[PDB]
Amino acid sequence: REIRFHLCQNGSSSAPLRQFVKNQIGAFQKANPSTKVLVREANGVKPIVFARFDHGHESKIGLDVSSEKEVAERVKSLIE
Amino acid sequence: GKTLIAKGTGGRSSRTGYTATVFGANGFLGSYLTAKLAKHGTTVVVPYREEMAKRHLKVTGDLGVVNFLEMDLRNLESIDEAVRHSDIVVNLIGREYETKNFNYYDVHVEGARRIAEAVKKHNIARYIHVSAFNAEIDSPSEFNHTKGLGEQVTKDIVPWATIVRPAPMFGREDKWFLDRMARSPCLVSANKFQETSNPVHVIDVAAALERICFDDSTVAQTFELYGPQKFTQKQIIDMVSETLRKEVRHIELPKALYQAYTKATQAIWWPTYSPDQVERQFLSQKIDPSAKTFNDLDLTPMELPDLMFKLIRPYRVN
Amino acid sequence: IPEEYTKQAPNRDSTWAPAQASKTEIYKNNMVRFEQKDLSKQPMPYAGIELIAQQPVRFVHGNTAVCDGANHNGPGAQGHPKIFINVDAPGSHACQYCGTRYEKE
Amino acid sequence: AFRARPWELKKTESIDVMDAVGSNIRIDSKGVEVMRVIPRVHEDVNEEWINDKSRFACDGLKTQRLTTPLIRVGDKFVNATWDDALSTIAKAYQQKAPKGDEFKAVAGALVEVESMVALKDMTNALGSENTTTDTPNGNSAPAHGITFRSNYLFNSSIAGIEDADAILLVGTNPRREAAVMNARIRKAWLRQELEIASVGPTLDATFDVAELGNTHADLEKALSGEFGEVLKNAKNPLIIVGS
Amino acid sequence: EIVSGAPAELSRNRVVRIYQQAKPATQSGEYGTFAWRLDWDIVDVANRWENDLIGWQSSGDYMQATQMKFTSKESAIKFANKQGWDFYIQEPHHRKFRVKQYANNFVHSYGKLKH
Amino acid sequence: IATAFAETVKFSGSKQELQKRTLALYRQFLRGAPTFADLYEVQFSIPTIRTKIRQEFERHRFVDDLSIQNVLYAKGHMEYQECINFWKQQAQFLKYFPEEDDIQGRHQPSNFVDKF
Ligand SMILES: NC(=O)C1=CN([C@@H]2O[C@H](COP(=O)(O)OP(=O)(O)OC[C@H]3O[C@@H](n4cnc5c(N)ncnc54)[C@H](OP(=O)(O)O)[C@@H]3O)[C@@H](O)[C@H]2O)C=CC1
Ligand SMILES: [Zn+2]
Repeated sequence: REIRFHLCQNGSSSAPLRQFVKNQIGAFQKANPSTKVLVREANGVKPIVFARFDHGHESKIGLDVSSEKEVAERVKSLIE
Repeated sequence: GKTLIAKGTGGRSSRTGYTATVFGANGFLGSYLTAKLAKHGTTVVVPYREEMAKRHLKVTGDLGVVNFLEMDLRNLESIDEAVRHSDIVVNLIGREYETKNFNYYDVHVEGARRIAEAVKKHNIARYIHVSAFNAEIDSPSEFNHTKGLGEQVTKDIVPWATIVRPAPMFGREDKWFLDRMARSPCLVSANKFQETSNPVHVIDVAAALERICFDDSTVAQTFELYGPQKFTQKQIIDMVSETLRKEVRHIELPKALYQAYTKATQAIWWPTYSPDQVERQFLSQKIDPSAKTFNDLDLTPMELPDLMFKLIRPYRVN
Repeated sequence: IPEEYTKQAPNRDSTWAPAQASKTEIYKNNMVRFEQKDLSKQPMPYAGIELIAQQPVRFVHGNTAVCDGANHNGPGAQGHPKIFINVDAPGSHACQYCGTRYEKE
Repeated sequence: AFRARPWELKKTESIDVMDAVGSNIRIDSKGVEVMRVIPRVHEDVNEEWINDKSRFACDGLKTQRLTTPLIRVGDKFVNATWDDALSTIAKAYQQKAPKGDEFKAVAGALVEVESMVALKDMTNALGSENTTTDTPNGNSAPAHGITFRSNYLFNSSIAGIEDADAILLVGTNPRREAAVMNARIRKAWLRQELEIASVGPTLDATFDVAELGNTHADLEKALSGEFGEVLKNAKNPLIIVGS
Repeated sequence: EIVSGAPAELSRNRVVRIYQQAKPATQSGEYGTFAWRLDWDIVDVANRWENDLIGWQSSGDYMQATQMKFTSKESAIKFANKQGWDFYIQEPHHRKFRVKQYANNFVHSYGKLKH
Repeated sequence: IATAFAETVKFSGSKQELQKRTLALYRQFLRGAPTFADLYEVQFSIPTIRTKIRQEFERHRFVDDLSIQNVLYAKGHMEYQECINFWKQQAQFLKYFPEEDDIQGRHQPSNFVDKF
């Protein structure tokens, strides 16, 4: 498996993902050392978190708004 | 010989590189196959024998896709030269009558043996030899006897022998299938005045020969090109006389009395109705149980009558 | 692509190729349609590579060599335009319009 | 030299290869052959110049290209039909069945992103992931994660190189790689006052480096010794590392 | 939108390019700066093959060599959506101001010297 | 100071009136089909003509603007004008009729695999 979530750098609609990703990557790789994380975007996009299971199978959800703590809940839902 | 994706492209001069050589081809069947062959960018060596008759095969393609060589089946060196550079070669050959210089033998047996010997000496991939319907080794039409001998010789040497046996053909300017219907001053023959068999349209013959001449995995198979449905008799004359003139006028003469016209036929300037045709009027399609057809090469040849509506319609009354 | 040949012609009066990428093989040159033909269709270029070796080197004791190529019978200017070339180092004897070689002596 | 003359030429916008900078080229084409290249103008990235290797891909293009699929019988290497080679590949895959953690694809040197997307997606669709690069035993992470894109690439602006106070280069010879980056280095070095040092390979580059060893211990010594003063004291410094 | 007088199926199939023509680097002179160009791509199988008889380059693109010359990029793109095919625009690139004292021929204490 | 089959050019305003006008055009363009088969001696039948005419008008069922439908009406009535007599010839006339399949051989089955 490997996960991938890419972030706008506008202040609106990304500050949940911003202050998530400034904290929780050490939670992710020390939670999933085999699963490979990548975060790769700056410019104006929509906040979507995108997992892929280990046999060619995509999965996604948008990550609209929760100041924190449901961002990780929707991430854990994407693991499930 | 190795190639790229498939046959059917979408534009002329998107040329293939396949270098074909078609024997005969001045007359009837060899029009439409080189018309299908130069349409899609293939180099054609078409040899000939008469200079004034070879001209109307040039406009099928533009440049380098039609070429003229001065073959003659007597000359070894001419056919030797003719397929030095070729990649595939078909021979539609053989008059439906002897000349004043040719037997029925050695117009598709040793005439076939010379060119197939040139094929073996040149290692030409994909040799295709047409041969007649009902090509037996029995006597009664020595035409058919000779075509059976020709198929035997083309299988003696050269296992690269895709033999194709078309039925009686059906197209514009049909030599002895519809010219004896269209002009037809008094079509009079067939002692058995019915009891013929399968017609096949000519552009379907050409499409069959085109779809065989390029694909592989068909070496040494023999084909017979069946009529689509009807295998019908001389009752199609009635459908020919469905056009309003009904001038067909079959007078069903006795057999040995009919020979004299054919024995007249050798003396004439132009060919008429030589007696192996008269003997084939007693035959039918001895249809091979095991020979691959249009359904094998993925075609459906067109039916008789609705195509005959187009094919004979200069010849109406009003 | 197969085995056939007709040994009746080299490249030109010069034996090998005239320049980069000017071949003289006939099979790649589509030997399909050279047949029934004389080979006396025109191989007439004498390959001017050979014709500078025909030409003798001209000497000028100055430093700048004028080249025209124009005749001394024509009423109009017909040679290549007036290029002034240098004869300074030996070797650079090459009027780039004619190939006449100009050496300083 | 004399191959063409510029009105025959479908002058065509394109992007450079053979350098990571993605230089600003424009291809002169005669229609099948490629005649030459011209560096187009692109003011941020390498405004007027080309890497000199990139100027002569034309003689590297039309010389020995693969025009057809080739298969080996074995030390006997014949060309063949496209569909034949495809069915041979699929049949060999069915023969070996490399199901799990196998079929090592590897990122080549000079490809496109879209082919690499097809590569990664086809490998992950086939069942595993093993895609590395050309590097001599880089069958391992590049020791900076694919997370946080800014960590990865040359994340300072190429124009801001001539806005840098003093930089130092480690593990690279920027004359040998990205020569137009070297051109902007020299442009800054003649414009402004820059303290430049190489650490690692012994290089002759035309902007007066001060080489400080060929060893990692020399690197850490030079960092803690005097560039810990310089880079902290300087205003917007840069620190450039080789691949 | 249906095309009124465009008999091809260009409008669904090809990618066209709106671009400012680049400033040539060989000559100085800037007349190509003041246009806008429409160009159909060669992303094709047709894509100018090689002839075998004489050896020209017979193409298969019926609209290989064609250039509009427009005035404004938005007028260009309003035409491009009006006749209606898939485009891609490409932004030009200027040359940036740099102050050029011709007197740049003076130094303090410094190693390197020039012409 | 003349016509040939009364070609008129005057585009109305309302889309209902243009609807009725194209409808009557469709009637004449459909009625002339045995006259077409007489005039050009095609192989196919008169119902082939009729289903292809219906195909051609269903090509532009969902065109919005009446100010596009005007010149579509002009093109339709004008090609009716050039078909109702012998201006067009049968070589010119078969450019509407992709009739036969056997010209193509085996070809693209609209799969990606057989683009290669
Ligand atoms: N009833 C039928 O006709 C049927 C035809 N076939 C087969 O189809 C093949 C082609 O049919 P078709 O198109 O009508 O053939 P053609 O009527 O077109 O004649 C074949 C061409 O080859 C020439 N040719 C080749 N070798 C010789 C030779 N030794 N002597 C004289 N002429 C020669 C012929 O005359 P020239 O030299 O002047 O060019 C002629 O131009 C036939 O050979 C036949 O075996 C099979 C089923 C029915
Ligand atoms: Zn000169």
